[PDB]
Amino acid sequence: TLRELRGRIRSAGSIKKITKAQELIATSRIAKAQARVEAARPYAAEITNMLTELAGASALDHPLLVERKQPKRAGVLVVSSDRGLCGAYNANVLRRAEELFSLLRDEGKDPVLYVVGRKALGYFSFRQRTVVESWTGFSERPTYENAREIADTLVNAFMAGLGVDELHIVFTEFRSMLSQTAVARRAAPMEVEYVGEYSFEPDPETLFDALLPRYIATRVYAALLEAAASESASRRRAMKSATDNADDLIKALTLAANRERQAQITQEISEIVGGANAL
Amino acid sequence: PAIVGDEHYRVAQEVIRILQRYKDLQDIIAILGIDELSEEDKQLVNRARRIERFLSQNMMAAEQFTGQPGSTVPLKETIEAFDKLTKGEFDHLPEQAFFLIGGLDDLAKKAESL
Amino acid sequence: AINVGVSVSRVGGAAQIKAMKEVAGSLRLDLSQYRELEAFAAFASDLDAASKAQLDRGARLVELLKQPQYSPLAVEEQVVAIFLGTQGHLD
Repeated sequence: TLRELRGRIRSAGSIKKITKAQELIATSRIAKAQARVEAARPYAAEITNMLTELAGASALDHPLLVERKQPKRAGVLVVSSDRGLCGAYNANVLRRAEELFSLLRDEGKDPVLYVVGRKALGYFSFRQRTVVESWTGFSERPTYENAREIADTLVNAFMAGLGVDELHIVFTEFRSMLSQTAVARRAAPMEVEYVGEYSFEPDPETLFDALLPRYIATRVYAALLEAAASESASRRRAMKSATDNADDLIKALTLAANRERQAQITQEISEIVGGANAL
Repeated sequence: PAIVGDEHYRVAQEVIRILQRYKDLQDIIAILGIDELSEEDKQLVNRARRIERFLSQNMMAAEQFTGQPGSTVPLKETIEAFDKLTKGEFDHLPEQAFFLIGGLDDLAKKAESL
Repeated sequence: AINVGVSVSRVGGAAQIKAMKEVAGSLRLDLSQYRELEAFAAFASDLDAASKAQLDRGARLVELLKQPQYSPLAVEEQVVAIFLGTQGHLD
C-alpha cells in the first residue's frame, strides 16, 4: 500500500544523504593517509641503506637471517579495519589469510595467529581457532608507538624457539586510488640477496643485532600505513556503490508509488461513479 | 511428515527457513551488499544463494531453445542433495556452477570444469 | 538498444539459417555473462587475466552489435559481421 512505499522512500532518501557524505569524507582521508605514507617513506629508505651497508661488514649470522632445522609452528599477523562499511576489504584480507593457512598446513606447519583490528577478531572468534594476542582501536590512524608493540611481540615470539619458527604478515597494498589487493609476505626469517659491488661504533655485529628489531618495527609500520590508506580507499568505493544502489532504489520505489497513486485514484473514481450510475 | 516421511520434511523445512532468512536480508543486501552482514547471517546467505540456484533445472522442453539435453532426478537424490547443501558439503563451490544442473553427479562433473 | 537478457524468441532456432545458427549461437549467453561481469567489475578492487580478457571481448562484442539508422545488412553480410566477433578476430 502507498504508505509503506512512502515510508521506504523517506528511509532511502536519508540513506542516500549519509552514504554520499562518507564517500566525500573517505575521498579526503585517502589524501591524509597518502600524505602520511609519503612522509614515513624517507625514514624506511634510509634505514634500508644503513642496514645493507652494515650487512656488508657483518657475519650475516643473526637469528632472523637463519632458518630453523625443522619448523613446526609459524606466526602470522593479520591486519583489518576497526569500523564497517569497508566492503570487500576485510573479506579480501581473511580469504588471503585462509589461503595462507592452507599453504602452511600443506608445507606441514601450523599457524599461530596475531590480529590487528576488531573485524578480523570477530571472524576468528566465529570460526573456532584461538588468537595469541590482538590489538584494536588504531587501524583508522596508526602511530609508530603501536607498530613498536606489534614488532616486539612478534620478534619475542620468534626469538623464543612457547615460540614460532617463522613470521608472516597479511595486509593490503594500496597501489592506486582505483586498485589495491591483499598481499601475504614472510617477514622472518629474512632472505639475503647478494649483488655486485666505514667506521662502526662500537662494532658492526653489535649494531646489526640492535638494528634488525628496529627495521622489523619500521616494516610493520609501513604495512599498517598501507593498510589504513587502503581501508579508506575501499570505504570510498563501497560508499559510492551504496549511494548508487540507494539512488536506483529511490527510483524503483518512486515508479512503484506512482503506479499505486494512479491505481488508488482510479479505484476511488470507479467506486464513486458505479454508485452514481446505480442511481 | 505423515505423507512424505521425516527425512523429506526436515530438508524441505530447512530449505524454506534459509530462503526466508535471505528474503528478509534482501532489504540490506540491496544497499550494502553481503559484506556488512554478521557471520551468522553471511554464512547463511552464502548457502542461500547456492540453494536458490540449485533449484534450477535443465528441462526436456527447453532443449529446443538452449540446445542442452534435459534431466530427470529421482526424489532420493534430490533429498540427499539439498540435505548436503543445507549442512554445507558444497559451500566451497562457486555460485555459477549451480545453474541448470540436474543431480549431484552432474554438479560434480560441471564444477570440475570451472 | 536491444536488452539481450530480457528479449527472447519462443519460436527460437527453428527459423534461423544454419550458418547464423552455428556462428552466432553462443553470442547471447556470452553477452549476458559479460553484462553481469561488467556490473561486478565496475567496483572490483583487483581483476584476474581471464575475466579481464572476457570483459574486453564483451566490450568489443557490444561495440560490434550497434549500427546506424536505415542501414539494413543482408544475412550473407550479418553472418560475416558476427564471425569477426565470435571467432576473436577483433581481439
